[PDB]
Amino acid sequence: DEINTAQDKWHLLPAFLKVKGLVKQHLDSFNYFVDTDLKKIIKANQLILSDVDPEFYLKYVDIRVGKKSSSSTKDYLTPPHECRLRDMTYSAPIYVDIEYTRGRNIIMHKDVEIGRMPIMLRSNKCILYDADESKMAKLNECPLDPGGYFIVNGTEKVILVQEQLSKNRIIVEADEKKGIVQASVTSSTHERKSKTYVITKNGKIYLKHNSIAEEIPIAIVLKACGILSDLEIMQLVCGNDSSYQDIFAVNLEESSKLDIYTQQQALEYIGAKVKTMRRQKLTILQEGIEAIATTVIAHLTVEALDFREKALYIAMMTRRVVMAMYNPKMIDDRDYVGNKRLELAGQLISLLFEDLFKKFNNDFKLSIDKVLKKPNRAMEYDALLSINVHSNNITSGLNRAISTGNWSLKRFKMERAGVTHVLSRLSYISALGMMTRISSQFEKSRKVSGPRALQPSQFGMLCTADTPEGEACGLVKNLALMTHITTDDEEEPIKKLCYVLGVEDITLIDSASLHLNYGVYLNGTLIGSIRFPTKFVTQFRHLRRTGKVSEFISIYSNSHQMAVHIATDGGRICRPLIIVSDGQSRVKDIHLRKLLDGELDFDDFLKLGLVEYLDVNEENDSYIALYEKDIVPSMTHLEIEPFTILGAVAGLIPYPHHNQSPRNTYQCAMGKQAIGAIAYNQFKRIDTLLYLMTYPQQPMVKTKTIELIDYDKLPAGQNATVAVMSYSGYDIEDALVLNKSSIDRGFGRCETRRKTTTVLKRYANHTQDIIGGMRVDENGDPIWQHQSLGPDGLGEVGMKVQSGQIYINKSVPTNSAQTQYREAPVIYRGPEPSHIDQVMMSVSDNDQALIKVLLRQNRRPELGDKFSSRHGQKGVCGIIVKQEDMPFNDQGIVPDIIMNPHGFPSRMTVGKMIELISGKAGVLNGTLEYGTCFGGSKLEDMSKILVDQGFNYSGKDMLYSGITGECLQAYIFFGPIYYQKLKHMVLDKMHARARGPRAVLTRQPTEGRSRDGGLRLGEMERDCVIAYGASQLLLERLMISSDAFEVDVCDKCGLMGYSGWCTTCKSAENIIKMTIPYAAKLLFQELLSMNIAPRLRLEDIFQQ
Amino acid sequence: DATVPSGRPETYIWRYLPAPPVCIRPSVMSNEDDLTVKLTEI
Amino acid sequence: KEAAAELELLNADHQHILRKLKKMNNKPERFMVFQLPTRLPAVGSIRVHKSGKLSVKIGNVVMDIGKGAETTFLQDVIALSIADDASSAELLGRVDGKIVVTPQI
Amino acid sequence: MIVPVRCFSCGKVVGDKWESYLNLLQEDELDEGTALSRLGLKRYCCRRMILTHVDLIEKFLRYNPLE
RNA sequence: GAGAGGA
Ligand SMILES: [Zn+2]
Ligand SMILES: [Zn+2]
Repeated sequence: DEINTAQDKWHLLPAFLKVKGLVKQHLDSFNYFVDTDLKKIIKANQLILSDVDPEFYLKYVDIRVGKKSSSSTKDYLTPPHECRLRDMTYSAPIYVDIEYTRGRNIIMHKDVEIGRMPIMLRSNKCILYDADESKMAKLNECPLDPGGYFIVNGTEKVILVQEQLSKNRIIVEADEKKGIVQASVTSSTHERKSKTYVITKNGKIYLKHNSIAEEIPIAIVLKACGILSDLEIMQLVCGNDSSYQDIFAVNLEESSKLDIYTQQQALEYIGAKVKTMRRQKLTILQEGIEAIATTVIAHLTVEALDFREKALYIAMMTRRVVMAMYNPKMIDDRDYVGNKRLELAGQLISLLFEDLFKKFNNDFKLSIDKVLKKPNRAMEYDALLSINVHSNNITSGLNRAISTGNWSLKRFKMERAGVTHVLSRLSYISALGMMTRISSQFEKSRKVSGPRALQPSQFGMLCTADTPEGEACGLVKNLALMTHITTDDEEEPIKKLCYVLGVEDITLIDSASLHLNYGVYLNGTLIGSIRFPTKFVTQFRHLRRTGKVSEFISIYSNSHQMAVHIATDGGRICRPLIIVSDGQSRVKDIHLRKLLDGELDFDDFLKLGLVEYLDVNEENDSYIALYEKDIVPSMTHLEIEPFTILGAVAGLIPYPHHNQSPRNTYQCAMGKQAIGAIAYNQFKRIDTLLYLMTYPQQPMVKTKTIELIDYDKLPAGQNATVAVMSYSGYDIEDALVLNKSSIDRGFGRCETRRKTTTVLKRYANHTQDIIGGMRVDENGDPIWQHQSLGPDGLGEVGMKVQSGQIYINKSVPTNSAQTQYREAPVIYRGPEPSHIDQVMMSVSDNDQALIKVLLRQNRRPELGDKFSSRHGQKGVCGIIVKQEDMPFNDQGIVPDIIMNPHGFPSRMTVGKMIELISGKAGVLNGTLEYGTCFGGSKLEDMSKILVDQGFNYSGKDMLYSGITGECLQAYIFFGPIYYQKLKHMVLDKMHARARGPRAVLTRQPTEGRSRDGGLRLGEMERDCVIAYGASQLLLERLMISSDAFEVDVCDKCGLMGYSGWCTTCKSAENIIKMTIPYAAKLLFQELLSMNIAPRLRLEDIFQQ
Repeated sequence: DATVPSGRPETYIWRYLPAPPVCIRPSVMSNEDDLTVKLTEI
Repeated sequence: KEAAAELELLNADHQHILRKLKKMNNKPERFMVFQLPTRLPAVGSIRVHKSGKLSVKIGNVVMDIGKGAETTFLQDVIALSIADDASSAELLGRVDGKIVVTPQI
Repeated sequence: MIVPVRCFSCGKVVGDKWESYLNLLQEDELDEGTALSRLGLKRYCCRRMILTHVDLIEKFLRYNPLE
């Protein structure tokens, strides 16, 4: 057989996902962290000193995770599922090297644990690393589980990928609302992060800062930065354009209006208004130099006698500002994807561990100084006790910060909340889509329609259909299939490579000719100017393709400002693309054959320079072909496949290129909450809330994406024989008509598993909690409340429990602050009976009893349950009708679901009709058809198969009415559609209250459903009641049925009294009893607690 | 309005704090609410 | 477009620098400044080809095809020296232009 | 988990055929369509009951707590 | 308390 490139180039994605899986940002980031940043931070804080005893120091020679000394074997870790069940924390010990001196001046070594770092699932440290279907089975781990999430306190917490603006990059925004433009740079070092704005006020360029006083003129700072000629300023900010010099001439005379300046004088002026404080006495000029040396731009530290780099950086910022001034629309959009970076779990954990390690070292040094402060007999033996004392602190802080999601830091004074999310377990696609999720840095973005739009620059980088619809509709995004997040490759070698490539350095180009040719910017800072930019770009790209440099170093050309940018920092989003030479591609139809054979695992494709990683910015310089047949002899890249523009979730949809986009978005939203198979160990798992499908079925119309994410092995749905027809009237608006006698045979049958935990804590008074129970009434036998408890006080496995029906008879001492045991049993408070199927008893690390009881409840598709259609056609079960009262074809098939035909004409889900036809044709032909974005099984072939079997070419059979027994006067769209049952079931949503618990404060009904509370009739509802002009109903609803209080108001001083006693007049003669809402009484008392007196004045209701 | 008592400019300066009833500031599970702590500090 | 203009400019710079090298054969005080890749690959010759093509070599066979640095001017640049901290700073003269070389593929 | 005993739309008893179906794919390897038709599954409801089925219980039984 | 469906 001959390989066809146009239909076999798509096989690179399986290779890409095998070598670089879907969950690779978390895994690779954490592996890089544990392999590099541990030792980096160790060598950073490698020394602790003291004011006394100069011959005493601790040297951290080396650090390892899970590796005691040589060992030759990773230390034994608790398996992840054991940690999940026992509510422990999955972690590995950290062993460091020790170098502690002695009074005899002897250096000795040790290897001691310093803490326990949590281990990300399926990382280089986890035991699941390289486990194949037998080790995973023996460890109760699902082979198809994504990984990348931590197990802390027995909870699956995932560090979501955080998007942010690119650090150390110039972002200029023209606020025309006032005529103001700016040039701020959030330079971010490992220690400092500050914004150096360059605003434009009074047509005059300034430079604000968080460390200087107010609006320093730009000419002065340019003189202080070294460029004092006052004419090189005009040749660095305006070049030779006449229309720019007059714009910038206004602020060039502010270096002489106040007084003429020199470099020292300008430094003194900038340091005079420095708001930064000095902990040691420094001269104003000395501090001012610092204000230019490091304080102005943390990104660039000029630790030399020449500040030309920083001066030219400020000059380029001013040049950009002047360009914006002369003509707007030359600014750069902040929402542009190339201007954003993605920080994964590795970097965040690096920051947290660095903070914790520096705090630990400070505490250890303080303790060492305290112990050694004694003038005599200051022994050094057992100097490593306080380290093991404090080793609890580091691991406790790490686990707590990961679990709670509040990352408290002090070095940067940065506080971020909600970094870690509890891993979602509803379907398989839900748990996979929670991974590879991106959270916007914007808090709310109330009306700003910028960050919430779909930027075209994210084509292939982000899923252009998957986004929490609602209040985060545009803020939260998800990675696509073909997408690799970069990491910091190098910074120093690339400068030497550029200098070899033929760019004159920054200290050898005059300001006059600096704007006459392209200047190459390396990672945002000007390096030099090089003639022939095209030759330089081509040679650098060739060097990158041949493997000389890292594949993630992206070089591109900007012509609006003549520049050749080179980006090397990590966090850039990159995707693979096939390199095409003049006119033709580079796959050459024989590398595909080798790939299919088993060699060239997408890495020899990079080594041989057939494919390359393009980030968002490098795509500006490229011309990309969608298909090989469109390659004109000018394009420089080719798409591997256009259906990778959709994420893992969006791959569920069949024929997504035929639907309307909001339908695809709704499907991406509601496919996570579709009940179905979750994992292979879903029965060995005790989770808070699991929804399971009794008989899950593989979809008929598959997708090339769902084979790669293994959605055909753990599906969530069933192939319902849908008849698209208006039937029974109970399916008007999105409502469905479920078919009885199919629910009976098992269709939509589901299961709900809920865990209940109990901790038998040991109090400080040496008193435990006893689970003793099982009372007996007369003639033996257990009482009704204990009828399903068992002898040991833990509910028998397999029994049935109802309202009441204690299944954990826990008793607690009354003297916790042993005979007096107050009984505090765990009572199943449910509306329907559920069965006990698992009871696990164990202990945690601290040796305290822990009992987890799992209650299973088998649920039937009752009326009012929500079913989706994998196209955004969500609906409720309007009616359940018997089999005979249903249309039937010539063969006697009756539909399982009768979807209304009105869902289509206004939502344009033609993809659903094509799915029905393809599914019917495939099932008649006995094969699974493919509905994939931009392709899939063609309609003509499916219609040919449909007409070969004797069915109509359009899939419209002719049915017989089930209640009159005659033909339906219109042919009925009839065929299998993959319908998925969603978790929003009416059994969990029905809720009613007559009387019950009331709030302690305002004596009003509680709010939730776990507390029997009423429905809030808020401001909008009372306004609606006002509109009808219903006064007695308003009074009854908002006073009588909500909170009524009989108060005693004094007729003289309108203050409420108790028991007919005014307490102020002390007469009880003017007291009058009347009923007002308790909320009003509370308000009156709170006003009287302030210096406000709501004195109620009364008048007779009667007497005319 | 100076016609009635308490209609004086000197009644708007804190000389006596009305301590609200414990019903307004109940103790939860002890764990006193904010107002009790604030007036204890006062 | 860009490639053709770059090639024409490179040919113009080749002929211009050949003329400059021929013209500055007189040696009163004039210099010229070269930029070379570091690491010293190990000399060679600036071998001129037909139709005004210039290339250089080193002891290793390597044809660094890069000619013509910035034509920057209005910056008077002169070269001096240093002699063992004694009476020194002897003015060696000014430079006419600059050449930058680059290894090719 | 396992094959449904009865095909929801019609009622045919499709539970017994599953094993047989597997044999028709393992020994004397037919196509799925011909194997389904040879088992008497004429209506496409019974066909999609067997063809589009995941035998999850095979994977579940790898984690039995009484080995 | 704050993470996220949901209509
Ligand atoms: Zn009174
Ligand atoms: Zn059937």
